[PDB]
Amino acid sequence: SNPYQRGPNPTRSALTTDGPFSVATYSVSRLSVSGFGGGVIYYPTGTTLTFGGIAMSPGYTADASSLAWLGRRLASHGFVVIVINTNSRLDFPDSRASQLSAALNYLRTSSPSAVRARLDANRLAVAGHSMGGGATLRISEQIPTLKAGVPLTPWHTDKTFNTPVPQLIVGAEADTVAPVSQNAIPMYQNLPSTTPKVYVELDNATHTAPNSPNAAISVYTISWMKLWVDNDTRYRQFLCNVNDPALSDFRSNNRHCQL
Repeated sequence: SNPYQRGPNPTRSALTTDGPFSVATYSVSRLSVSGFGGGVIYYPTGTTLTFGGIAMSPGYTADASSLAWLGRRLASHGFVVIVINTNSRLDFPDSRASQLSAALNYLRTSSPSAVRARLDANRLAVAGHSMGGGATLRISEQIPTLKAGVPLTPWHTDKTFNTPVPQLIVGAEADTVAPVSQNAIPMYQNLPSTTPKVYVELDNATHTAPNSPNAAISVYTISWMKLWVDNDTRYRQFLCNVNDPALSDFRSNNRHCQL
């Protein structure tokens, strides 16, 4: 009934580890692409199905490896994830959003044949960490056709983003690089009230929480991406009536919890 439904029925523990799909990677060379500095694509193997695309941006001075695990994680649960390298490690959120748009264009038009065989170009989303999360919000403004957006401990001088693209903002309670009361929380509060939006706050986490395998980040990112890129209602259960002990705060306009 749902053509985009992938994988078995999800349980929460199954979302804290790699999914049913085997993952292959492709190394997008820095000089083989214009508009961004290459990166790594993670895509399912041993399957003839098609999956939505995700473009991921690391943060200031960081590179794609800082999100490698995550680029793998979503991939094993049924996605084509391209975690980008930027032209400069000192690029700022708007440049990173431009490079994310470039990476999505590459994924749709110039990716290898094996990647292109697994990609549904009509279902795309974006994720990022810090200045990459701010870029996530900015591109959600620029490309309103995106299915979802997941900014992880986002950072941006601008706190207001007018986007209809559903956003799941992860903030780290103890973050001193991008404090939540200055970034994640104001960004959630300034998102349009019609846009479906979730704010999860990882209890006692610091700014580098998304740079290694994290149970809560994995669960909520997979849930958001499944709910919006795959229209997969089976994951609504993890995003509604939440009592997660790893979280120090959960906010939502609860527009995703309805039928």
